[PDB]
Order: sequence, then structure tokens, then C-alpha cells
Amino acid sequence: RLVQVDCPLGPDVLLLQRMEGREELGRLFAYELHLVSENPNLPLEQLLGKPMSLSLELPGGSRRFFHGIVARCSQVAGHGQFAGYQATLRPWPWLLTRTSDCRIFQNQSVPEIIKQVFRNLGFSDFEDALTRPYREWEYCVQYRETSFDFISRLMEQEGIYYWFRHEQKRHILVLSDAYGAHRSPGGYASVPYYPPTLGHRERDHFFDWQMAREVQPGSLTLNDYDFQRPGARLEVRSNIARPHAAADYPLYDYPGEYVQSQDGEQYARNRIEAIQAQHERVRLRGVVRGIGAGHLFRLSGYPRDDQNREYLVVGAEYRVVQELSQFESELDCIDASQSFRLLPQTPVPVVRGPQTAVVVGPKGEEIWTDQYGRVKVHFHWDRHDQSNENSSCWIRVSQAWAGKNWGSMQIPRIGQEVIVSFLEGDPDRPIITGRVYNAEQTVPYELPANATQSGMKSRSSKGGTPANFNEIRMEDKKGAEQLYIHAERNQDNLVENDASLSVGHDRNKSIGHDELARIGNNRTRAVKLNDTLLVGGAKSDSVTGTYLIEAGAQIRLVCGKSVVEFNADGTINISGSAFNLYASGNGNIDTGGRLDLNSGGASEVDAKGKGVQGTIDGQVQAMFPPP
Amino acid sequence: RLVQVDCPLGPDVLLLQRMEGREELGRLFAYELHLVSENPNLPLEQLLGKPMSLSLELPGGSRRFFHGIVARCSQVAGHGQFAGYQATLRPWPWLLTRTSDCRIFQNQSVPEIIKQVFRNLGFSDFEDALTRPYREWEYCVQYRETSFDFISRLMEQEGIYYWFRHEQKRHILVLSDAYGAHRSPGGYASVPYYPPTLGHRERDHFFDWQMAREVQPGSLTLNDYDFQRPGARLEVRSNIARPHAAADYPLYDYPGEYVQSQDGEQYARNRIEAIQAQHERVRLRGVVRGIGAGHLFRLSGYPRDDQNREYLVVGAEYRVVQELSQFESELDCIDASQSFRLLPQTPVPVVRGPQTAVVVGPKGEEIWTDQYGRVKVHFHWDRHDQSNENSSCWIRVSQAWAGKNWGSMQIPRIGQEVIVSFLEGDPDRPIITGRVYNAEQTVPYELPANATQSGMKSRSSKGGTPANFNEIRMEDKKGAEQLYIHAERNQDNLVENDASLSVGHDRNKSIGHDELARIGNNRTRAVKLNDTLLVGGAKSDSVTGTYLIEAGAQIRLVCGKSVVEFNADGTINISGSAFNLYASGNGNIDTGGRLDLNSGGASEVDAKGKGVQGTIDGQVQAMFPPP
Amino acid sequence: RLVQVDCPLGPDVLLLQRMEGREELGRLFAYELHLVSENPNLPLEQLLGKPMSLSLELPGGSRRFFHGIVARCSQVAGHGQFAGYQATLRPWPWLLTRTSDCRIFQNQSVPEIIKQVFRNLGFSDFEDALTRPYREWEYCVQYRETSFDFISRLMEQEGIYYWFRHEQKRHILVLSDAYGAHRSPGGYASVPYYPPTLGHRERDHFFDWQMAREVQPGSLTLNDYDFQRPGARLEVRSNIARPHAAADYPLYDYPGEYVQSQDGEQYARNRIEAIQAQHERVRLRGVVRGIGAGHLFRLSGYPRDDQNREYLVVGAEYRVVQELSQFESELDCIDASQSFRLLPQTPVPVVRGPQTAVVVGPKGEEIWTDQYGRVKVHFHWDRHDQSNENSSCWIRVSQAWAGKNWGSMQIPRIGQEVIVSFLEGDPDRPIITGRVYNAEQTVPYELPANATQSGMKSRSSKGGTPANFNEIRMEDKKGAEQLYIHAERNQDNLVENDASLSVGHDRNKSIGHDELARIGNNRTRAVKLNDTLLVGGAKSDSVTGTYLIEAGAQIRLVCGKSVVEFNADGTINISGSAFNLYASGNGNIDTGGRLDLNSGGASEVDAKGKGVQGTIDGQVQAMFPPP
Repeated sequence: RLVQVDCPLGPDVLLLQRMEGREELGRLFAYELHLVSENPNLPLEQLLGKPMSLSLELPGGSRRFFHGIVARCSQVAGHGQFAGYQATLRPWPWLLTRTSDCRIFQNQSVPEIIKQVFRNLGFSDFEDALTRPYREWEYCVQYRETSFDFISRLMEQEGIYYWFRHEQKRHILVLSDAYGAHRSPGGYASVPYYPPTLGHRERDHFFDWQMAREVQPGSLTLNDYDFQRPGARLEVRSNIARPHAAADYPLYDYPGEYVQSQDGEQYARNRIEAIQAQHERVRLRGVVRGIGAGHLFRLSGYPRDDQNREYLVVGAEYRVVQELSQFESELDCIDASQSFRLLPQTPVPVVRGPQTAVVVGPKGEEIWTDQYGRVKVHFHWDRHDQSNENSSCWIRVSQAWAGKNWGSMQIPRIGQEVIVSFLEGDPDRPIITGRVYNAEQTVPYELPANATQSGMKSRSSKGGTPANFNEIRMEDKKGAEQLYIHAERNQDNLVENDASLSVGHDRNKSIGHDELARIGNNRTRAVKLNDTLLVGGAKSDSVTGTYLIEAGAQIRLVCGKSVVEFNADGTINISGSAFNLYASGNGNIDTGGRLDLNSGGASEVDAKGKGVQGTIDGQVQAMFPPP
Repeated sequence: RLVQVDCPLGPDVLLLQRMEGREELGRLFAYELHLVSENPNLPLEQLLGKPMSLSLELPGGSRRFFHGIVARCSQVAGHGQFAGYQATLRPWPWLLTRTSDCRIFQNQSVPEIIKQVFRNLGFSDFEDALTRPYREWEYCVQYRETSFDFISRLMEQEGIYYWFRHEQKRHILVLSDAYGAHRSPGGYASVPYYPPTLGHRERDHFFDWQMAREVQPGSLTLNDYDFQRPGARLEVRSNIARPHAAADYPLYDYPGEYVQSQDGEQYARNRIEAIQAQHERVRLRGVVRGIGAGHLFRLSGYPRDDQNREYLVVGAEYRVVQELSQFESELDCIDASQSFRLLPQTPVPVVRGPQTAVVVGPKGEEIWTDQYGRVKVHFHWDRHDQSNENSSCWIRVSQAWAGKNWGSMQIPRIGQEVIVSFLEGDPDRPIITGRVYNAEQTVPYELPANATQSGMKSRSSKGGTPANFNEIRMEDKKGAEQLYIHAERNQDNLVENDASLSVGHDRNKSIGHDELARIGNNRTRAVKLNDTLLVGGAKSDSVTGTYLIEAGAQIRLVCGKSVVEFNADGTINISGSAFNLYASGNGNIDTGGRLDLNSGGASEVDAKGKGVQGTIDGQVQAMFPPP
Repeated sequence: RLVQVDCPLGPDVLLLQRMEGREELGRLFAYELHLVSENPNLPLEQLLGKPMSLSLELPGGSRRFFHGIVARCSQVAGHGQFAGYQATLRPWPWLLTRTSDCRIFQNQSVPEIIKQVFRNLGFSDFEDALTRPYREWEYCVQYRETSFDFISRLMEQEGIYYWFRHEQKRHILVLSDAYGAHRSPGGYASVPYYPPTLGHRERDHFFDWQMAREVQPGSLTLNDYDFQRPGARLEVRSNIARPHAAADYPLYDYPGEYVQSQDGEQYARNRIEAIQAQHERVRLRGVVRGIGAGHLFRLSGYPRDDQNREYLVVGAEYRVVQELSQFESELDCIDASQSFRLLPQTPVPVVRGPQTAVVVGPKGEEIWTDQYGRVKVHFHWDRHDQSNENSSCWIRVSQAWAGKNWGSMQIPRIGQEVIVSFLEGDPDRPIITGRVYNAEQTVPYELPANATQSGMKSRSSKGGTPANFNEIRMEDKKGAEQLYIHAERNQDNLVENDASLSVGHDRNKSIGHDELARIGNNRTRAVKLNDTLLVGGAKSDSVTGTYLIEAGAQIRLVCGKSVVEFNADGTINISGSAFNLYASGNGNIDTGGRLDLNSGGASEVDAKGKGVQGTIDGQVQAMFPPP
């Protein structure tokens, strides 16, 4: 009689005036449901967005459900017999387009990731019929895209495709990597071909047919780069030849998003097979019902016996017409022994430009890095991360100068706001290209007042304060320029060879404790004018050889009352309270003139107020006054 | 009669054989007309690009105007009686698609900006029927886009739309953000629906009606970030419940282009209104001459009574056929209870990489910055600005090391060629990323010659001449390495605790004026071999405690003829022209052997030319030779 | 009669049942050959990818040759004698879409680059009929695009076109930018027009015509910038006008991708002239067999005199059907006097973000640069070069300060991995924005193990090893802070004003050889406690002025047995083994008490173990102990 609308609100509540079903491997199904009803104003929103099915009398009397979700709907002007209720029926996955995200995945397999999305969604009606094992993707960020988009890209990359199973009350997103996950139609595993020239045969059969071949590229070369093995060559290449002429045009790519040549070949292969599947296509149109995408069936009756064979349907469509059933269907397929693949046509969220993030790591860490200077960050957009070393993977950082164990070293600290960019805008390839001072990260030299100051102030780690720093500052202030040097605790200046110091004006040197100055060879120095030395304690000179005290004018010695004068003319005056001159052997005293004693000739020698400890110390304390 | 025409080259001269028009709220209109004329060579260019209208014979003989500008035209097939001509009318706003530019706006509301654009255009034919106040865009820029594109984006951002309105001799852009901006045509306050089963009615009526339903998202989350207030959780969310199922899917975006979540909500509301408006669509077809886009009317006669409502036409189709006549129309409308916010369908130019900018400010300034180190810059593409502080807003800049009141920093100067990009390529979110040398701004150490020279050279400010600078110059030249420091002023070497200096060879030191040396505690010095000290003035030793002078081989003192020789063998020789040995108390002169006076045993010890002040001077000036 | 087939699988085996020819200047043709053949199972793959030829009978029996290659071949349900097949004939350039890569072209004219591609693919079937000279570009680059796309784009941007010639067995790509490479249409130098209203005039004439007009812009201003001539005003502008209302709408782009304003003007014209042309075009239809794209002929018979002009066919349509027959043609043209201009409609691969590369240069270099500090790099994506100084053009690099011969200067060396970005994503505008470390280019400080020593390392050049370098480090280690300097050779610290040193604790200086110092004024040295000085050799002080020695407590002189004690009470003890006191004039000795000689009251002063020599030497050796 007719195809009964086995749906919500009853079956007979809706009658199938006409249906246009559409199925495709690796894509969302779509069905036009021209359902009609005795209810002249059946509130459309009551089934809009809800699951429903349709029961098609298949071969053997079996039934094909056309289950999906009412994606869209519309009432249609009609007649007292019935009102039209057009509806677009589509599988759960279109719902994934209704939520966008900016979520980081880390070392997770594609199945893991996708299923996790499903777990997040609460999606259960799906099935894992993969045929190829998967590697965990060390980093994979969902970014400015819907879950649908994200997963779709993961799918095409991996050569994954889907088929959906129609069940009266549900519709299963079946994951498949190959024909082994597919099945023949119930009561229709094989079908005759009865060309249109025969009019019609009651057995479901095919009658329309088309075969076409196309020119394709000779090969695909991919390439990539891994800084951890920088000199390694990751270039790969898939070479395929076809029956057509000139099959010799190579394609090249970089980066291919892989670190092993085996992945390069796998993904090149997935892409190539998707392409190769297009080399020759088979089209069929019949009055068949059982067949659909993801089904395996054998054609028979076609003049070409190389067409009379089993096929895996890639594209399928259905036609139902019922006066208030007529039935047609058309296929687009590949041989049943093939593994369907799709090209990565899903758009890639391109990182349009720079985005900052907070440097993070372990909560008790401050310089969270590794041997490459890579760090973890917290992106401002990542509303789902842990703001720690698990918020992202390690990210390389630019330097002022960077070579083989030489160059600058400014390895980020936690809490810094840094600028992240992506290699060719690819969210999975971050790199730090800058650092920005902000309300927290404030400039060493208060701006704009100290805009003329430049250099660097550090901060001790771990746990150093803003006072605990080493620094260098060059004051540019015209007329008051200045080089400030600050060692927070130590200065080791190594001058491997010769050293030189020049001061245009005055030298102010001071040290809190002791100072040792040893000269490997000789030392010579001079003071242009007066050379004064104050000693708060004692003074001791030790020359192994000869020590010459040379001076023009008068050399003077004063120690309390001990006073000695050494005039340039040799008039040497010596005195104090007493004296004792002694020779263990002989002694001689002579004069050029007369020598007398106990005569009053010699007299006391004036100390000039010198040699007084109190005075000396006063000078010393003036030199070293208290702070 | 038929349809009346009113245009350049003659009103009656052209007869509208047929017309296919289209108007939409917030969008450009288009009228395709086929008119015929007794002029067998009607000059296309004399109406192409020109304003003109149609006087549609409304009820009562009133006329509905369809004024527009001939965007396109064509002499087409026709007859000797009336030659055929075709033309496409478009709005004055459409004309903006013919012009493009690169211009920055700063602190202007969208209404303000657009009206200024209108002033630039001379576009006086518009109305301001907006009820909401709009935020001044502190920075917003037109870049490589048409003026139309630019303002279209501004509108969509703020949700602004409009109603094209016509007058016999002009075309009006009725700017709108409110239902009250729209209105019914005279006699079209309530336009009836007279079923198609009636064929045609004498009263402008509708005969078609269609309603369609669509699944909408359920939540919209927007966010943004402010470095000036880094904890600035600018997250904001709009939510909506819909009649259908699956009315709960969340969306997320960041940055939302706002600094206040409330502004974000405006924007969120603009978007969610634009979105939810797609939930249900109402279509009508009739023979109605008056109601079109931006018009109000109550549907009167549709069998489904809850459709006999007042509607606002979102857009409309206009149809003419003429007997050489019937005017017909189709409406796209929303129920009076609904509002409208322009849908975000216009694309935006993206800054896919770095640009060159000039640091600017006051014309007499060298550093134009604020407390965040931000500066204003001038863009090469912004040919409208005067290369000054008004060229752009305060822009953030990457630095060597951001730190909280510490770090490595260098303040930018006016006239510098800098590397600038945008946050995520968004032209309204500028950020300075670096600096680069050029033909004028040459490297500190001229290349390629000075590739071995590295570090940095500053300049004094204001007035940093080539001489006025401080620098760090490191020489990596193999065999001629160096660590050179230049402090054009004072230099402060602070070492909080311990310091050390290692010199592989010789060390030279020279001070232009005096030297202060204050050893907090004890000083120990030594020279492995010889130590020479010269004094150009006087020397003054002042030791608080005991001052011991030891010489392993000989202590010698010479001041001219004053010569004292202390031989290690115990022989003490003292010579000069005279002596005065005196004890305040007693004294003893004893020998183990014989002591003879005027014996001839004592003589004058050779001074060796020492103590000759002139000789000494020779040595001093040897240390301090001219200049 | 008809169009005869000349092809693979046997010329007359295939019968042109229906052919849809499509031609256009500056665009690849397509001839859809619907053929029927006595071969009931004609191979598809043996036409596919192969050249095929047609011989369309013209007046006089002349055969208009067609030639192209099959991009697609399909088996169409047909009969025995006439089995249907469908072939897509494309021009050779179509095949260039089958290959894609990347590559840099330096100092290459576009004509040459084109020919390079031809040689690469063996595409000898072309004719160089270009008339304008083209710029030798220092840098063009193919990237992620087919060779076809690359060249097509490359041509569009320079105003280059490519035309075609159907030889019988070959199809020639007549490259040309001037109408001298056009021809009269095989003897149809003038083609009469017969109004369709006259009926189908029995001969090869036109039966249709359509002129159409459009509103155009009025001005295009482009601008660009060159840092090597940074004051450049490369801004260009070319203007147009049209018959319609004021064609005065300005356009503006920056950068316009040119370094020469003359070139910029041409580029403006490359866009503009086509835009100008967009104003008016003509469609023609007839059954004219010898006309087609690139043909120049006069239409003769269109009622409007203005249309009986010479026209250049821009594009064309052909339909050939055969009975075993009918022919029709239609075309898009411009007046022969109108200059054909190709718009830049091919997309340019956008550099979505940063790239990685390595600094390269001549093998004898370690640093390869120029007067701008630019470098050559080899790119990690550049899988098509040998990695040398010609692997790129000169590329700029960011710095910490870019001033006029001042600022920062870090120098990249050959072998360093670098970050390369492109201005606004423009593949022809590379710049280095950061240096990075990798497995080979390791970090100078161990990480995280030695992240506390912020700073830098270097290598002497040329030929400096890890032991030959200069380095700076800052220990930020909390509680172990330290500044450290390594001058591999000498060090020079210049302070032009006052220098100061403050060491909070202890300081240790060690000079490898000789130290020399001088004070340009007086000097005030002091210690707060003890001051000891050891001289391993001899010591000599030469004070040109008075030399006063002040000390409290006691002054001691020790040289072997020659020892003097100066007590603060003025008791002066001078003694040893012998003495010789001599006045060269008079001598006086007096006491206030009794002066006795050989009294026994004088004795040898205790040396205190000092003035020994060997012991003293040992002390010095303690001071300067062996390694």
C-alpha cells in the first residue's frame, strides 16, 4: 500500500506524501519529509528538534527506518484531506554545530578526543567501528570552531568516515575506517539491472548507470620539522599511477603535521586514497529500497560484467511518492572491497594574529621550564584549563640571541603575560614572541617620569622581593645621565687578560669590610698632589728587599714626642724625652765642623701637634663617620 | 491606468514594461526594471548613475515612490514603437561600494562616525530613527575596505539597521534600531488577506502565506581581557528559551571587543536578537502596492486567525507587468511584537602579519609614553593623520622582560620604525611587537664590518647626540675580545656583599681628579715584585696605632743630603750637613767596642740623587705626562 | 558537412555527436565532446589525459582545428554503432593545476619564471608573443599552490595574459599582452549581422546582440614603503572617467606591493583598466564558424550603426551536433579598440603566521650580513634548494632598540634557528622576529637547572670555541645572587665623571702582572683598622713635597739588626751592631739630664723576628702561594 510514518505522536498521525532521502559516507544524512496530517495546524515546534522515524517497506517486507532529528520544519497549504508538514531530518551531529569552543587537548587519540566530546555532549548513539589504530595527539586544540567542525577535521585527517544506523527510536553515528564495518541490505544483498528500455520489473532493480574517469596528480610529498631532532628529514611521499596518460604531477606540503615519516605516509595515504576514490565513479538509479550508503551489494544484469559486482555505497538518495508507494533510489559508489577516505576539506581555524597568555607551571614553581626553555602557559581564552603546567604543552620562546649554547637567556617566569603566536597560524604550534608589562607586571623605572631610564632590574628566585634584585640602569636624562650597577650580593669580574679603568673626575671608593689586593708582578702608582693615608688601627709595611723613602723638602717623623726632621740639606733633627744609641761593636760620630755635647747645642724638636692618637682618630672617624 | 514613471530623460518617455524589486532592512535595495520608450536610442549614460523614481499608481491615485540610482543599464531588444531598456536601481549607500580607504577613527560613536561618513559623502538623505545611545569607539579603523564595508561592520557590531524610504525625487536611508522607526503606508494600516481561491480582489490583498520554523542555539557567552585590570573578567552571557527542542546549546567567544561586560551584553543582545529572529519566518504574497520593507500593517483575512497580526516587513519583492498592468508583491516580515538587530554577516579585513609604524607624539617630544609604557604611533596607510599624538591610541609594547616593578625594559622614542601587529589580526586591537633598524636608523656598530661588536648603545635625553651616550660594547672578535663600558657621567658600582677582580695580565687605572678610599675594616695589599709610589705634592701618613716599617735587606731614607741607611748587618749610617740630637731627659750612647768622636769613621752616605725634588718631579710627570 | 575527429583510438572511430566548445582570452578552454562510437566499450582511460583534435569544416572546406587534452572521460549509455562517450578537452596549462609546491625566484622576470615552469613540466606548446618588458623580481615565491596558480597569479599582478592557438595536433599557449597576437577569424575579418527577425539567414552570420552598461569607480591610489629609502613616498594614483554620472569614487591600498612608483602606476592600471572596461560589453550570437576568442573582425548589419564595429572576442560558445547536423556560436566581446585587461582574481596564499628557518651564508662565513644587518636564511619549508647564501634574499631582523646608529645589537650567526614572519601575511615580505634554541642550538645556561643565571654567552669569531667567549650572568638565586663578567681578553671601563664603588663586605683583587694607577689630584685613602702591605721585591716612594709620617703609639724600623724604636714619650732607641753619625757641618748632642757615653744605658733594640729576609720572603710566598 504505502510507506507508513512510524513516528512520534502516532504513525497514522502523519502520512508520507513524499520523501527525499539523502545519505553519504563521512557526512550528515538529510531527509525531506513531506508528511501530511488530518491536523490542519499541527504545531510545528512540537517535533522540531526532536527524534523521529519512518518505516519503509523494504525487500522481504523488512522495514527501513529513516530515523533522525527534525532539523527543520514547515506547514504547507493543502486541502481538507490533509495539511503538509515538511521536515528536514538530520542525525545528531548537526547539533554539534551549535556549540563553539576554545579547548586544549593534550596527548589524546582521535577516538579519545571525539568520544570525549560526545561524553561532554551526552551523545551516546554512536559506534566505534575503526579499523586502523590511532596515535595520541600530543597537542590538539579546539579553537574558534564548533565541536562538529573540530571532530570533522579530526575525521578527515585520520581517514575516518561515518555511517548512521537507522533504528525506530534512534540513529547511530557509526564510525568506520573501511568496508569491513559495513553490511549488505536485508533481503537485497544483490540486485538485477533492468535498463529503462525494459520499462519496469517488479524486482527492485537498477536501470540508470554512469561511469566516468578523471585525470589525477602523480604524487604527494609532505614534509615537516622537529626542533628536537632538527637535522632529521621528515619528508614523505606517496606515488600512485593511473591508466590515464600523464599521471606524473607531484604535490608538495610543509608542515604535514607529523613527527614521524610513518605518520606522514599514513596521512598522505588517507588524502591520496580520498583522491584515488575519485578516479573512477559508478552511478546507478533504480527502484531499489534496501540499498543505502554504507551498504554492500552485488549488481547483476548490467551488460558490463565488471559492473556486475559488489559495491560500497558512498552516496545514496531515496524517493517516495504516495497519493493520499512509488519508490526510487540512486547511488554513487565504490567497490565493496575499498576503504573510504575523505579529504581534509573541513576549514581550519587560522590564528589571525597574536594572543597573550600567562606563564604557568607547578603551583610552587616560578621558572617552569625544560632544557629547551619551553614553558607552559594559560591562555586568556581557555575557559577550561587548570592555569598550571597542565593548561598547555611546552612552548618555545624567542630570545635576543640564540645559538649552540650561546646567546641570551631570558627564560619566562610564572605570572608573566606573554605574547604567543602560531607557526602558520596553526593553534597546535605556539611560540612566545614577546612580553608585555601591564598593571601587575610594572616597569622597573616608574613611567613616564623615568622614561629616560633604561636597563634591567631582576628579582631573586625563588621568593625574592622587588627589593631583592640585581640591576643595571642607564639614566639617559640629559645633564644627569648615569650608570647604576647593582649586585644584590656578589660581583665576580673576570678580565681574562688586561684590565683598564678611567675616571674623568673624582673617585669615591668604599668597602664595608676587608679588601685584598694582590699584584702578580709589579705595581706603580702616583698621586698628582697630596697623598694622605689614615689608619684607624695599626700599620705595617713589609718589603723583602730595600725600601727607599725618598722625598724632596723635609721628611718628617712624629710619634708623640718622638720627632725627627730630615731636611734637604741634611740638617737632621732628632729628639724627644730620651735617647739610646747603641752599637754591639764600634761606633763613630763625626762632624765636618765642630762636635760638642752637654753644651746646650741640641734642643727639643717640634712635633707640630702631630703624632697624637686622638687627633689621628678624629681624622679617621671623620673619614669613616657613622651612617 | 498602468504604472507611472518619473525620471531623467523624461517621465512619460519610459514605460515600465516590468519590474522586479527587492528591499531589505539594514541592507541595500535593488530594482530591476524593463522600460520601453519611443526613443529608439535612449542614451543609457544620461540616466546611468543617476537618481530617478517610479510613481506607482497606489489607491486613490496616490503614488508610491521607488527612487534609486541606476547602478546598471542596457539597451535591449524592443520595437520601433517602444525600444526596450533595462535598468538596475540601487541606494546611495550602495554607491559607497565604489570607494575604499584606510582611515582611523578615535572616540566616536558609531552613529557619529557614520554620520561623519555621510558628511564626507554629502549623504544628507537619511533619517536618524534610533532610540538607543551608542558607545564612542575610542579607536576604530577603516582599512583596505570600502566605506560601505566599514560602516556595515560598525552597524552590525552595534546591531544598527535601517529602512530605505523613497520620495519622488530622492532616496532616504531611514536609520533605525527600533520598531517605531517604521510605519504603515497611507491606506495600508491593515492589509487584508484574500485567499487565492478568490482569484483576485479589488482590494490590495494577500493570497499567499508561509511560515517556517528553525532550531536556534540556547546560550551565548562572550568575553574579553584588560591588562590594565588583568583580573577583568569581562565574561557576559545572553540566554534564550525556544519552543523547539535542543534550545540550550552554548556558544563562546573571546575577545568580544569590549572593556565592559555591559557593552558585551549590548553586543550579545545584538547577536542573539539577530539569531532568534530566525526561529520563525513569515512570508506573504499579494497584489499589494503599498506595503514593502519597513512598512507596518495588520494582516486581515488569513484563515489561521492568529496570523492576522501587525507585521513589520523585513524585506519585500516588488512586481510589475504592464499592458502596452498588474503590480504585485511579496513580503518577508516579522510580527509586530518582534524586534530586529542586524545580522553579523559582513566580513572584516585581517592583519595577517606585521606592519610598520612610527612612534609619534608631541612634535617637540622624544618620548611619548604613559605609565604602561604605551605610546601612540602613526601608520603608513593612514594617510588622513598628521603623524602625531592623534594618529592612534595608547599602544602596548613587547619588552625584553616584563616583571612586577622589575624586569628588562627599553622605552620607545618618537620617529622610531617599529614592528606592529594586532591582537588576532584585529585592526581595532593594536600592539607593538618590536623594533627594527633601517637606512636612517643604522646599527650601533656598522655592519657587516662590526658583526663582532655586540650589546647596546644608548643616547642622552633630550639632546642625545652621537657623543652623549652610555654603552655596553662586547667584542667577540677572535683574538681581540673585549668588554667595554661607557658611562658619559657618573658610575655607581654597588656590590651588596662581596666583590672580586681577576686580571690575567696588567691593570691600569686613571682618575681625573682625586681618590677616596675607605676601607670599612682592614686592608691588605701586596705586590709580588716591586712597588713604586710617586707623589706630585706632599705625602701624609697618619697611623693611629703602631706603625712598623720593615725591610728584609735595607731601609733607606733620602731627602737631599739627608741620608739614612739601615743595613741588615746592624750598621746604621746617618748623614747630613748637621745634626741636633736631644733628650728632654737623659741619654746614652754606648758601644760594645770603642766609641770615638771626630774619628773619621763616620762620613756622608751616598744619596744616589734621591730626594732631589726635581728628579722626583721627573718621575711624577712621567706618571702624569701631558695632556 | 561537419566537424571531423582526429584522435587517439582512431580519428573516425569517434563521432562528434555533440560538442560544447568554450573559449576565452586569459582563460583555459573547455570543449566537451559528446561522441558516439562504433566501439561499444571504448576505453575511457585511453582518451583520458591525452591530446585530441577536431577539424571543423569552414567555408571553402577549411578546417578549423581544435586541440586539447581530456581531463575527464565517461562512458555514456548508448548503442552499438553509436555508443556514447564524453570527453573534457582542456588546454595544456590545465595540467599545471595537477602539481603544487613552493619555490623562490630571485631576480627573475615573470616571462622567465613562466618559461622555467614550462621547462620543468616540458610545456613547450606555447608562444611568447608578449610585448611589454617585465620587472626582474628580486624575490617571488611559490607557496602552497599549484604551478598553474602561481604563474597565473604572477601574470595577473603584472598585467600579463595568455591566449591560445588550436593547431591540428597541438594546442599553443600564445602568451601575449598586446592585440598584435590576435588574428582575423580565418577569413571572417568582417561578419555580417542579420537580425533574427529576418529569419535565419542561410549563411554564417550573427542573429543576436546585447550591449550592457555598468557604474564604475573613478580613482585608485596605492601606496607602499621602503625602509632603505624610508622617506619614500611611493604612493601612486591612476584615474578614470565614464559617460555615466560622475565616475569619481576613490580607492586606497597600502602596501600596494611595489618599490617603484612607476610599477605601482602600472599595477593600478592592471586593476583599473579592466574596471574601466567593465563599464560596457557586448554579447553576440550567430552560427559563425570561423570566429572565436582572440579574433578581430567587423560586425556588419546590426541596425544600430554603433555596433557595426570591429570586435575582439573575449570568450565564446560553440555547439556542434551531428547526424549519422547543426552548428551555432555565441560570444562575449569588446570593441577591438578596447584594451583587454586581466584582473587579479587568483587568490594569494597567505602566510598565516611565523615560519622557522636557519641562518645561512657562504661556507667561509660564520656571519652573513650587509649594511642593514640583513641576512640570508634557508627555510625549513624550503625543500627545493641547497641551503646557501642564495636560499633567500636579504631579510631584516628585530632588535631591542633601533636608533640612528645606536641601540641594541645582537648578531645572528649561520646555523641559528630563527623565527620568520611576513608583513601582513605577504610571502614576499619576510622578517626575522626572534632567535630560538633547539636540540642543536642549546641554551647557554642549563634549564631549568641553571635558569638562575640570567644573561648571555657568546663565541669568539671567527673560530671561537666554547672556551673562547665573552659572557655575562646574573644569579637571581635567592640567597646566592651574583653578577659576573667575563672578558675573554681585556676590559675597558670608561667613566667620564665620578666613579664610585661600594662593596658591602669583602673584596679581592688579583692582578696577573703589573698594575699601574694614577690620581689626577690628591688622594685620601684610609682604613678603619689595620693596613698591611707586602712587597716581594723592593719598594720605593718618591714624594716630591714634604713627606710627613705620623703615627701614634710607636714607630718601628726593622732591618736585620738595624732596629729603631720611636716611642710616643719621645724615647728614641737606635741600635744594632754599629753606627756612623755624620755632620758635613756641625753636630750637637744634648740632654736635659746626664749624657753619658759608653755608659751601658744603651742597648740593641729587639727586631721582633722581623727584617729577616728569608722569613719575610716566606710571608710573601704565603701571600702569593703556588697553584
